[PDB]
Amino acid sequence: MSEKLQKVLARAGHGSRREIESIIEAGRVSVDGKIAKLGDRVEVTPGLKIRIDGHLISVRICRVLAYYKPEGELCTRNDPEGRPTVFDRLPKLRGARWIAVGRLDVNTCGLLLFTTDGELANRLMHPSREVEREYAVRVFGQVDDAKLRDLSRGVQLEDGPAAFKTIKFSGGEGINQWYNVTLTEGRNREVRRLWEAVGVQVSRLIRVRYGDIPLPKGLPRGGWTELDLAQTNYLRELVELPPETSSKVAVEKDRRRMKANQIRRAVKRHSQVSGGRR
RNA sequence: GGUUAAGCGACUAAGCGUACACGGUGGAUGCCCUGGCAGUCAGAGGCGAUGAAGGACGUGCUAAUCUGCGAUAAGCGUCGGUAAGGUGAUAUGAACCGUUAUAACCGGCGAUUUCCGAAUGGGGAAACCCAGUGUGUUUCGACACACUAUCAUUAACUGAAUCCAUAGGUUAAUGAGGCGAACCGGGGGAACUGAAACAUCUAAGUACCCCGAGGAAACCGAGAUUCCCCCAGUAGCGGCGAGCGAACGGGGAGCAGCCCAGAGCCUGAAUCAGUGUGUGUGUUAGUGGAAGCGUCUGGAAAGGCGCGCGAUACAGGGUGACAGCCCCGUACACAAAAAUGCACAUGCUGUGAGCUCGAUGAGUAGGGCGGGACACGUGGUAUCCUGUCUGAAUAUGGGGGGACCAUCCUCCAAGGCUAAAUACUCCUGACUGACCGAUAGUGAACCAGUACCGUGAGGGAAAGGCGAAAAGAACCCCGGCGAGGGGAGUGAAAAAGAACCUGAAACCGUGUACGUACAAGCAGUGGGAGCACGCUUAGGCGUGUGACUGCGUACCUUUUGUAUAAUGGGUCAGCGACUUAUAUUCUGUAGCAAGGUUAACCGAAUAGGGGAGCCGAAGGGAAAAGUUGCAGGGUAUAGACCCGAAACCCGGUGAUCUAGCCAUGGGCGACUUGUGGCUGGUCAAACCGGGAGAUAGCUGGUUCUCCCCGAAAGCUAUUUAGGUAGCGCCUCGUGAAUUCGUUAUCACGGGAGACACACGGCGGGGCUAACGUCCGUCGUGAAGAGGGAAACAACCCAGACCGCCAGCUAAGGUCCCAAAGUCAUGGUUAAGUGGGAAACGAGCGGAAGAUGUAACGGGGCUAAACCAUGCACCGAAGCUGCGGCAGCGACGCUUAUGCGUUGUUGGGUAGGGGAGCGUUCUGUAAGCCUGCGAAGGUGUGCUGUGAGGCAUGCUGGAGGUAUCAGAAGUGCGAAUGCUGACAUAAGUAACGAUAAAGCGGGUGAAAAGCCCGCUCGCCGGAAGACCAAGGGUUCCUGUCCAACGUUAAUCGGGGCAGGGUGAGUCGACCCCUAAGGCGAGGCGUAGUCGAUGGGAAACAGGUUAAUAUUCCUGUACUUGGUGUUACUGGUAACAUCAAAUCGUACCCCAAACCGACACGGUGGUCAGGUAGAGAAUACCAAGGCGCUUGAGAGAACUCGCGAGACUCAGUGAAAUUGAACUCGCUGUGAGAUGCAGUGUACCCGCGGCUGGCUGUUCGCCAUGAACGUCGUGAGACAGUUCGCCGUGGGCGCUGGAGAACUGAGGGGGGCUGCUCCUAGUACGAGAGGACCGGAGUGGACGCAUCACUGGUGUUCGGGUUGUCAUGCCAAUGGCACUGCCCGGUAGCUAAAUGCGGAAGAGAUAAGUGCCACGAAACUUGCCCCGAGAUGAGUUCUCCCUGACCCUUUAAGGGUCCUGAAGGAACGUUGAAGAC
Repeated sequence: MSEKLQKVLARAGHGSRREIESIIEAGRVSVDGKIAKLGDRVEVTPGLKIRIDGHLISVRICRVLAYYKPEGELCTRNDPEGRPTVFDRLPKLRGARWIAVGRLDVNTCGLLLFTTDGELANRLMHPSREVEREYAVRVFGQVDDAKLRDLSRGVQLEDGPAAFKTIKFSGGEGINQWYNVTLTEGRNREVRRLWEAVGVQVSRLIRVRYGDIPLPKGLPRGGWTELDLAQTNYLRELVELPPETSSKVAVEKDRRRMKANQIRRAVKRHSQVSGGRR
């Protein structure tokens, strides 16, 4: 089948779409010898020979991990001011990369998923799937049980009547409380904009459970967890795509707990690494 | 001798790993095969309206299949050869026939030779249904036989528009509308590979397909034709790119050259053919046919020894082991009732010669008007075909002689024919081979054009190793009247017993010996100790096992690196990606010496004979004295080192199913059903076969072994780009001069690959401002062993051929780990300096920073460090010594290597050069070996520097091999390779589209679940039954339990046997009619056909073990013929006779059928009784029957004491993973489970591994700049936050068991607040105001809490609508969630009462004095835990008298006898309470 030229050089370990167009316009990488034109499409077949600016790159398994993004980081790559991001701890791949799913702010933590294919990263964001996820809200201010039922109905926000679904109580008698709000529409930052109407200011938003992936009880900040085969096959057939039978994860169920402990050690290590990069 | 203490020290494995012997699942290899591919010497190329090829049933004395056969049904008549046997085979028995000439089998000549398929009477579904017309007939009611869909030709007869002719119809005869290969011809017609680019071109008048025919097709000469052998990869043609592509002569004759235009004198002539008979010679079925007697070994003789016959015949195979002569086949000698072919007697019909007299081919050529095909668009344009309208000549016109004009001869237009060889191999017989032997060869060696799958078509698996002869287990024992196994018997052999000759690797077990429960994470070899079965007249000699130590960052592919969180393979066995054919060029080998070579054809078939070509023989000279094959080594081209491409084109399936529109027939209003027509940008040009075993140069992959040697990094010229000329140094061969003591240098020939650089010292280059960028060889971090810096291939050191318990260096170093001065002489001796860097100030503090120490690889080090000088040891595979300096290359002594020495020595991909084996087939080789035991497989030993070969033993019992050569499907570790046989994951997960289990009895060796019986409630106008499809014996009965079924399954929906379902009034066939079709002429009429309505009848009951409305019995109605009566052939009454075929059960609303879990779709018919307006609701009635399987316990969540989930008998999985004896942290190199160093482990499990936190946006505590969608730079979509720490069984701590203590190390016992008195205070002239110590009152539950004060509370006070119990009611109790619950005692749970963490004492940092003080983290000591703490203690009561032999006489073991204290035990036990 025929595909776009800017898409083949996207997941191969180069750039995205606008960055690839800035390279083919100067006369660097070319297909079949002649200089290709922007906006065309060719048939990708395992047999072509191209050189990325005079460098032979062999371009021909999907891996999805769960990184949790603490405070003081960015979900992008380049930054005009030079703030640290999240693409500084991902391992290197041979002819592959990682594609983030979603977008968060600085004061909004969450468990992001980094996939390899660009098609699956655009299905979970579309409202056609509607996946329910769990969040942990740590309120701090004047809040009672009378305002918990008013925000569950139609409340005017600024663009659309944003509301919640189910609000429970799981302890919280000291200085803060636990208002586990369940959401399923997605959007981008739809919890802080609803609690600022009262004394609540939303100090930190931490994501707990996403869809049906079991959260490992004992995972500190600064570190990614690669999902096994039994976990990546759930979100694959959830949309349209058939499940893949080829992977890399075997058993290592005790080797995996070794992972847990040594990795808590190495998250301490990566905090040290961020300090050093400072 | 007895007791006590200390050190060393036999004995605990339910497992895992290793070796020998003994089995099984699995059936490889060797060997064996009436079956093939491919050629030659004779032949054959058929069958085709008296019924084909390919294909269901029926047929034997018999239950069935294939071949064959057709109620005259593997048999019969006539005519021939052998008569001591047969009724085909798989595959035996039972039943018959033949014996002084009626058996069977083979060949020839006749009769006979279904429905259906080209099928002709009309439809049609290849085996469903009806025959139309005309005779005879012991059967006016029954059968058989014969003739007729067409077109064309000949003859006879008849006949319209339209007087003649012509169309149509009838009869007879001849001819044939059939199917499956190769090759040839005619009419049409493709894609892909390399094309510098492009509709130029090659591939390619091709593959495939249609019709028809044939047996094969179509300036020196000379006028049947074609093919093969030559001229010839030629003379020509093309952007003269790759390609395509002729003739004469000659070398070879396996050719044979006819008839008509013919009058006349003369015919059954000469040369020949067709149709009969007779003789002679052949082909196609048969018979006779010579030649080994015996003995030893062995159960058995085809081979051995001695003596012979035979040999025109030993071509091959079978006959108990390897066969001339024991059989079946070959020389020689004979037969003709039928048919056919090649020379010859006679006969009938025959297109017909010689001599004489004549002739040598008119609608043609050329020209004019209007088109197309010949490469050429109507060109400068030749040649080929010429409709309609026209039109010449016969040396006064035309062509040819290797084509200007001219001359002479031949030729100058419509005729009719021409064999064999050569092409082609689907069928028969004989013969042949350096082809193969069940993953080979063909899809297929047997029941392979198979089981199975799909709507049809296309395409498409596995499976014999039966034995010489079936001698294929009588009887007895166990068990279930089985399966399986053990004895006996038979046989040479029984681990070959219906998986059946020999039985490997891998996987899975038993017995013996060794190691492991304190061991170091893909650890193997070596060194060393202990122990066992055979060293052995002391000899730790060898193998397996082998605690502990030392050395070493596994292996392959892919790479600038592979020790990597970057990627690939589960293993074993079998199989697997030829360097061939056809040109040219180059090299090596060998025969006449100035004839080196022939191909095809021919030949006593490789020699002889034959020179028309290719390669050469006139050099010197710019120009005007050797070659052909085979083999080996390269390039290009039919596929050519290419596993599955994708896309496009061509040849057979494209309105069938779903969803619509116009015209609708019936049954009861946008209903439903059946048929037909119209509409192809997903059934809208899917798949398979042919092209095509095509094609993407890279990606995966150039495969077994072996000796020597061996090109590159960021580059140069510099265009036009993933490329053309070209690279010093280096290789093989040749040439080779002191050129730069075996050619290191120059030239020539052959083979024809890569390309991001980075750091440090010295020397150079933007503001040496940036520790960057830009340059050179060996050389630490990435195509060079090992050693050293803790480890390795971008500065250190070294050219590593092989053996050993040898000695001596350099770099790095010398305290221990771990072999290397605890050295000597001068300095240094309190900043953890020795364990980084800049600038500023005067060898110190030295951004002097958390590499388990408040920054060396480890423990340390206050000099045990560093610099300089002098003196030792240790230091690889270098130098040296010994042995062949194994192997290769020279000189000096030597003509086919016995050298006395020295030097280069295993870095490497691609490529190139010299010396290589094993296995299989043939000549060598009918020889030799060959039952005192072959080959292969399976062990050990010996030999060899190469892959190996030779011998012997066990198993096995039938044909095998070496030397001198040559020809290939040729040595296997991976391509997710393909086939077959097998693990871990795991004896675990799972028990599902949801009515409910349990109790009793009977059968059986075994009954949780199957069968049978009783009561209430889940199913129940449908989870029911009866019709129409699909299926065509799944429904009844009996026996059996291997396979089939999600467990069991004595049941059954499984197999076998028995048992097929009564039809003129059960359903309607045939025929007629409507819509919709077909319809000879013409381009829909006349007809032929086509129904769920109209079309004679029966509504009901009884009788089955299984299926009925039918037979028996009772009653009713109608349509023909015949006989009688009545009325005038028809009608009525009575009686008698006849009336075909097909379908038929179970299933039919989800079980028996179609998607594996009714993870749904599913036409149509019947709405009973009571109540109600109706089809809701009410009596959930009757009938069919009541999830496909159990027992305890009964969280959170969910549904309403129950129903699920989790843990358990039995049965019973997949994905992933190269393989396991699954150890942290720091550090190194782009996030280390596996290397090195330190701390810590008996095996199998479960629970821990950013709310414990923050008084309110900020701080603390570490268990239009992006990331993705697609889009022909066209922009939108939506979318952007902008093993360790702990807890349980079975064990151990020195034979063993039940307690109480001492308590190493860590989280835990050291965490918080207010008031009053001391105290308007110490110090101070005032104000503000102490510190320490003591008491009391608050948070958090530190263990709690029952006298009193609360709450909760399924066995007791105490009620209540209805119902139930005590006989009924009341008075008392219990059930529908604990029906709503109203109160309380004891045990448990708590917001209140008592006690209780800030101590007493000792030791620190910071801070404060001149030893004295010293905090919430540390320590005897105030809660609590703890001896798996391997370093492992003491006391204390106890527990603790059975013996005889063998032997190497000792920490020993076995048999007979015995079973203690304590612990362990689960039918005699639930106020103990989720588990």
